[PDB]
Amino acid sequence: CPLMVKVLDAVRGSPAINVAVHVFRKAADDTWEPFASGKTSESGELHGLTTEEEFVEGIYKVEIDTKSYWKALGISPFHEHAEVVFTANDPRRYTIAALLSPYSYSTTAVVTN
Amino acid sequence: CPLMVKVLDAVRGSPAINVAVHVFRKAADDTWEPFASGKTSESGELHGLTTEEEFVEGIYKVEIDTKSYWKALGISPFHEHAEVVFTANDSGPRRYTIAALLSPYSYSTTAVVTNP
Amino acid sequence: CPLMVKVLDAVRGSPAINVAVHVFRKAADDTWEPFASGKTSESGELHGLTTEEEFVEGIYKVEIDTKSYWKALGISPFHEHAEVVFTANDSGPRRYTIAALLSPYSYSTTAVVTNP
Amino acid sequence: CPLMVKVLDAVRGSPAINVAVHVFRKAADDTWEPFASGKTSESGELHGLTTEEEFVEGIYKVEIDTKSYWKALGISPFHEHAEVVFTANDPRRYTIAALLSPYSYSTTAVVTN
Ligand SMILES: O=c1cc(-c2ccc(O)c(O)c2)oc2cc(O)cc(O)c12
Ligand SMILES: O=c1cc(-c2ccc(O)c(O)c2)oc2cc(O)cc(O)c12
Repeated sequence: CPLMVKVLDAVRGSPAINVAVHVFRKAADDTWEPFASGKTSESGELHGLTTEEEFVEGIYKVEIDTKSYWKALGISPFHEHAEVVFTANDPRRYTIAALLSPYSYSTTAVVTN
Repeated sequence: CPLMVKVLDAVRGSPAINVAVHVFRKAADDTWEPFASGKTSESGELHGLTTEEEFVEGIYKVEIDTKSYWKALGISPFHEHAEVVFTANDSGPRRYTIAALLSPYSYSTTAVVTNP
Repeated sequence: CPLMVKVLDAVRGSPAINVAVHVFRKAADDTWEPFASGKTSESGELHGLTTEEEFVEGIYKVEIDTKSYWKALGISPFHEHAEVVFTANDSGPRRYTIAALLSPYSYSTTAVVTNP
Repeated sequence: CPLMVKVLDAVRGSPAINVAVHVFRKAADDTWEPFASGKTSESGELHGLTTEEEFVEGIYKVEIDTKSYWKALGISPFHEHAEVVFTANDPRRYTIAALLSPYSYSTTAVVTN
């Protein structure tokens, strides 16, 4: 699991469950092509998005559908989504973590091994 | 002004100065159009991006060039940029302050929305 | 003023108004002494806590009464308060802005330190 | 493991390793008595601080020695430490997470089950 996503809910102090996540890779023509996607689990994690062979150096975007999550809870949100854009470079494992509030979010990368 | 951007450096505990900011607005055909741009001042603030009549309802994107900032300081950061996407003025005009707090492998963004 | 406190509400995307703030200074005998206090204004800011001559070197604690704020809004928050502890003016006088960003089960605090 | 602590480093995008953590419980005389302590592991986690029998309702403080961590890395820090104070109330498990920068930190509680 070279790439993992973890989402937390700052309002309820819990994992953010069933949040849609989309991963894109930047293409030569500079547009974003879909690469992988999923929903966070009960623990607010999304595993299995990709593999070591597949996850080559490049620029990647992770898009988290924050707005649907807040809508689900009946709380007005500010952001359309939360977007994280990064260069992967060459034995690393990437965890993209996000902490969510209706009017704020924080994202962090934990890069290890 | 109805849109202001404020950037802070969590490493040095200072305003993040001379940070490029680009604003886009989603067009009818679903493309992003250039709306405004500028750089943060000595205070880490960017004022004067737009006006009340220009800043109509829509979906707006604020892209903060975090990578260039960190690189200029000798640091190779994780993120390409910090992007904030939002619907504006849906319920009538408001004043928006977009704040970003920057670290090399993390950032937080917050909106303060007030009623003119 | 050399010490200012700014509080924001991450839920409502607004300044956190009428938030009690208490400041203490570590005494010679290692006890915390009352230094100053106040409440955040409509802008979420608290000014006028102290003066340049009063605000000498030392270790300072700023306790923000987050619990009362959330409770007044109907929310039972995780934290009792948000506490910020820091050495001040160790290298000569500085201006300190202590910022807090509040959510019911989370908070962030940041210091902006500038040279008068 | 009713109580767990997780610390991350926002500068290096990594777990915050070997960070000292102290847990206190508020006593009737209103002072803090030491309850438990440890250092974060390689994964930036501290487990085994307490047990279900032991971890009764009360007000607890978790103190993270952020300043020593930054000193270890040669980076000037603002805070003396990061303090998290909370009421535990009654089948919960508590994870206290902290994200560290030299001039800023964020803490979040993930409370589950
Ligand atoms: O100093 C300011 C600091 C912040 C701020 C504080 C914490 C954050 O985690 C964040 O993402 C932004 O937000 C502000 C928002 C303001 O309207 C004015 C300010 O001076 C600040
Ligand atoms: O990677 C983790 C990252 C975070 C986290 C992420 C962002 C924050 O602003 C914060 O304050 C904590 O919280 C976690 C919380 C967990 O329970 C497990 C984890 O692995 C993480």
